[PDB]
Amino acid sequence: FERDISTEIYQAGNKPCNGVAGFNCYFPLRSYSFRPTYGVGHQPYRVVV
Amino acid sequence: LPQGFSALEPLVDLPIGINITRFQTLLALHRSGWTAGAAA
Repeated sequence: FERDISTEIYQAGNKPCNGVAGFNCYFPLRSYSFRPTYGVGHQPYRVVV
Repeated sequence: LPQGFSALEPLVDLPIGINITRFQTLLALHRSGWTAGAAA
């Protein structure tokens, strides 16, 4: 029951990411692949809890 | 601190659901610089 809204770059190594991706730095946010011509895996589902 | 027993009834159950790991209290100042009364 916690929402994460931090846009900080995840750091794996000892090199500071300085807000951008690079060596041992990756963007935590990834986009979906919702398309109507694909299978169930790419089909968006409206989930209400 | 006085010595005694005082019941503490619940007031508000707020479902915030966020991360909290630090806090800081607020203080109100009076302008006459600024002068603050005795408080603890």
